[PDB]
Amino acid sequence: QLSARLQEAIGRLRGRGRITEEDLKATLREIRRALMDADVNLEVARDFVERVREEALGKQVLESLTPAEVILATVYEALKEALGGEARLPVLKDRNLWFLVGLQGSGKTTTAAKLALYYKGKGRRPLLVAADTQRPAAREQLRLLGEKVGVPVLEVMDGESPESIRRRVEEKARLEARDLILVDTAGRLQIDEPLMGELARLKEVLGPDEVLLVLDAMTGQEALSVARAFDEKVGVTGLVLTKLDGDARGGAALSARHVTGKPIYFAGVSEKPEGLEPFYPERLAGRILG
Amino acid sequence: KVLVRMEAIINSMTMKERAKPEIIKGSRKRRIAAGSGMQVQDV
Amino acid sequence: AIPWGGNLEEVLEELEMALLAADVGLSATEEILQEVRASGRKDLKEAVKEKLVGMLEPPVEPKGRVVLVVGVNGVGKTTTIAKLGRYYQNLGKKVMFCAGDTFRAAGGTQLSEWGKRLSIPVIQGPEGTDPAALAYDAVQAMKARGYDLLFVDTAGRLHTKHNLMEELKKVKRAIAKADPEEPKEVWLVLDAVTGQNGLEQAKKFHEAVGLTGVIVTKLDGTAKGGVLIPIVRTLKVPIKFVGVGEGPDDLQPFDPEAFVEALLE
RNA sequence: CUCUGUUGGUUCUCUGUGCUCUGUGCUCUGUUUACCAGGUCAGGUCCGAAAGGAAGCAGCCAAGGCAGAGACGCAGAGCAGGCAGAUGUAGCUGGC
Repeated sequence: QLSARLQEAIGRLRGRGRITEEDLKATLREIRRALMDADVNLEVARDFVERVREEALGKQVLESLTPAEVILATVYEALKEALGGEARLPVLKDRNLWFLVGLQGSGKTTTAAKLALYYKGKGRRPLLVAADTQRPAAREQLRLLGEKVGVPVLEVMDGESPESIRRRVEEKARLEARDLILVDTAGRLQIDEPLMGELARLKEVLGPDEVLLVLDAMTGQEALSVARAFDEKVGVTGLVLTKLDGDARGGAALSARHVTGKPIYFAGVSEKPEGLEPFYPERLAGRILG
Repeated sequence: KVLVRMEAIINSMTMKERAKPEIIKGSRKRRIAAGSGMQVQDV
Repeated sequence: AIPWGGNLEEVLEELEMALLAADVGLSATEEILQEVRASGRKDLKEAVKEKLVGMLEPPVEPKGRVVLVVGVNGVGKTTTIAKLGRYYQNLGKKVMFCAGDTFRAAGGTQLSEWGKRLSIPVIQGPEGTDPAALAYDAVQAMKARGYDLLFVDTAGRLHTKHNLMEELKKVKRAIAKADPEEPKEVWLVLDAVTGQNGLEQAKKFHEAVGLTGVIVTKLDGTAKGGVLIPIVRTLKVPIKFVGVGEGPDDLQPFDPEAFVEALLE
């Protein structure tokens, strides 16, 4: 079930005997470059091999009889702890205000229809808000996906102030008694300042609890520049990894938690609103290495 | 490309052949096949 | 850095650290280590160098007139043809270009900008046409006027898609319709940042047209680009040129002693 | 068992009066017809690399077609409603 690069790196150590300190550095350089082909940054891949190096000398891999079964077991348990550990779900209060931010073509409008059906069958009442005004037919896209699940959508006008949006959200959540509020924002870059200063103002007036970042699985080396800019200026408290249906590995989730320190919650496996399952750090541990 | 080939056989048919499919015999099967660009085995 | 002049256990271990970081291979790196251990030589600096030259070897002058330049996405096929037009015009050859990147946006207009700088005429066409038959009119303009070399450009296609690989077979029989001897030289453009995906690409492009030479670009960075070693082992296809930049004069010939020297550093 | 004037009956064509019936001529309108040497031909094909071309069925359209309401020309075969008109009439019975 392993990849091409990790089938020879762990496979050559079988039936040789006891290893030295120079063999550990020769195996860890292969795991460092196996991550770069699985779409992870070079600065995160260098900080990962220095963590496993200190844990290998503590478990004694030099005096062990089987070296291949120890190194493969240390990377499997270190990657599981670096992604989250176990399957953890967000804390549900009396009034929840969630935010869905991301890049262009990541699928923010697709993830907004998935969270509106998963909590509807448990006992919570959802509510959809569309803050996307720059993209044509974006307010019509969430209206068609909101009629499929049965959740009412709130449409925001062109050129509206952040103080006037809060006046309509607190009015509809009192009469119809809605607890879960889902805000869908527009697609913006990390270096663009006029759009990032408007997002920081929208966070100050409303006051959310859980801010989710929708990141794609096909994101390359630029996965560190997005997670650092959205944490210092705005404030990310959660991560979502969409589009895991193709031949993508999904290594962009490792470069996002190393700089922030915040856990990953949900994962998307299909384009349909029914396709949503919790994040398992055991399933992705055999996909990046496989 | 299987769906557009099935509609292609129905488009070459008349209004009497669509409402009553049992009248399509050996003389009619060759007219529908040559009009759609298909063979006799496809109809 | 590899310490040359120590014990047998430390020289063979530091050699494995430099080869696997240069994108060599799985069964390719395991074959080199078994040949040095059964040799028995004191001078281990010249022993590994004589084995790596034999793995690569099965001015450079072409076998034919029409050359087919192929490749994938993100390698820079249009950038390699701009370097090959500067090298042959200084010797005494009459070169002519041909555009065949009408599938991608601003691909056929990219070779037109480099063609006015080198004063070499390009055979262009509209957007949405066939790149196979636009190469047929380039062979008829070579035999009638009197030109020496011709370089054909291709579109950005992958090895996984079968619909774009059958379109590549239409370019081979188009040049063979006018002149039965041509094509002779088929060159492939690869990148240095590519891992073990470059081995799967070389096996699919040899089954389609038949490769006789491989070129590698972007060698000026941190990547060494030693993905050329497992190709000459199974398929027996030699290496032609190396690219050390983005400029027109940045093209040096293949030296089997200078490529091994920069690989171990 | 002279013919005449008012006056009476058949078998002629006919010429005009306007009707009515049929064929048409063709035309108008409703309806009818899978392929079997019409026109245009969506898809779907084929020929090509393409640019650009071809066959070609549905439909429709035309042409064949089936019937009536048409102004009527052109015409024959029909009756009884017509005051009644034009050159002969032949037989039988009358009335003048």
